[PDB]
Amino acid sequence: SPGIWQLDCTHLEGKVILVAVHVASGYIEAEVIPAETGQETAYFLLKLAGRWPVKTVHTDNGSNFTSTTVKAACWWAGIKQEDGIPYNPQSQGVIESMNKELKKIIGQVRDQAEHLKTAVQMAVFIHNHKRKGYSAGERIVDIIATDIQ
Amino acid sequence: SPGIWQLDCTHLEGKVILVAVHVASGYIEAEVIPAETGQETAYFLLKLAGRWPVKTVHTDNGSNFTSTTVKAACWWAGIKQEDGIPYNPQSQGVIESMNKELKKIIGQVRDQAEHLKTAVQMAVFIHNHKRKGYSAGERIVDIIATDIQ
Ligand SMILES: C=CC[N@H+](Cc1ccccc1C(=O)N[C@H](C)CC)Cc1ccc2c(c1C(=O)O)OC[C@H](CCC(=O)O)O2
Ligand SMILES: C=CC[N@H+](Cc1ccccc1C(=O)N[C@H](C)CC)Cc1ccc2c(c1C(=O)O)OC[C@H](CCC(=O)O)O2
Ligand SMILES: [Cl-]
Ligand SMILES: [Cl-]
Repeated sequence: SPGIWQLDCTHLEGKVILVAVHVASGYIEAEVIPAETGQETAYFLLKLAGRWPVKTVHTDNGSNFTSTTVKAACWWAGIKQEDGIPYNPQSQGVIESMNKELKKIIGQVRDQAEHLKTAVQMAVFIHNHKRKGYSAGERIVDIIATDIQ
Repeated sequence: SPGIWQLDCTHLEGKVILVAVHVASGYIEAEVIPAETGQETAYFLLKLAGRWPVKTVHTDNGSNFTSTTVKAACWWAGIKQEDGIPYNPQSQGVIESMNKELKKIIGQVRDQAEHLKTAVQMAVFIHNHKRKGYSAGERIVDIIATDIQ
């Protein structure tokens, strides 16, 4: 499970925040996009896979799962595209709690930037650095390093 | 050493490719921007620091070093903003060769995407995964994990 990520789409301020969560660590990357499209999702995954060793992505919905644009990016980047069915019911709850936390952080920083995209990157920073004790940023590096060995 | 990054700005197709290089590993992140401005550079560094434990950035030129927008982002993200003077003359050479490699890879993928930004992300992926043996992606994780311990 060092290579497993989950896609998550949440909404704020009439815009869409696309999030990828590293399941084992809770580490995240995120971007603000005007709307979720196959193209936006494909480009996001391409970026993610160039930066971390992405083996599997649990897609956030059936449209992205079906999208030939998304499938082409997953093919290119060597990603196994999977469904995101919450067979473990706790995954729904975890994602919802993450979305709430992220929105809370965005509110806390919202005044320190004009644009939502900036606030979202500040939220990513705070989330990844927060010690819960290790941070999610520390956990992901440790998990992957262990795997490489 | 685990936290040192170098900024690098290169040009292609009338656009600017802003690159951050993790000096110890040769791992990179990059983006295409219309022009290098303080705001573009500040936003890039904010993203980078939310994703990796960025301690020090060697800025790519005096304008970004001076920029109060860049300084404000470095303050926010806890980054030590430094000059990028190549006291070790091998630095210029390494960056020049990296820029050449990246442009080579971009040409090799250029037909697999309509937009330069896509080709640049493909180039990041190829660069970071290339075994030279370990890849740059493996080296950065190993270096930081060693630091965390
Ligand atoms: C209809 C899809 C368009 N492309 C089809 C394509 C066109 C020409 C050649 C190959 C391919 C192709 O399938 N390529 C390989 C196999 C997979 C990468 C690929 C693509 C995807 C997402 C993007 C892109 C681009 C682009 O063509 O550059 O451009 C930036 C855009 C930014 C996000 C946003 O604006 O939504 O995200
Ligand atoms: C003139 C600078 C602008 N801002 C000044 C600002 C305005 C209001 C409140 C605080 C601050 C402030 O200094 N904040 C803290 C201390 C530092 C983050 C900050 C900023 C920087 C880069 C960006 C931004 C934004 C933004 O205001 O959101 O928006 C997206 C843009 C995308 C790249 C591009 O388009 O160039 O990069
Ligand atoms: Cl971090
Ligand atoms: Cl990688």
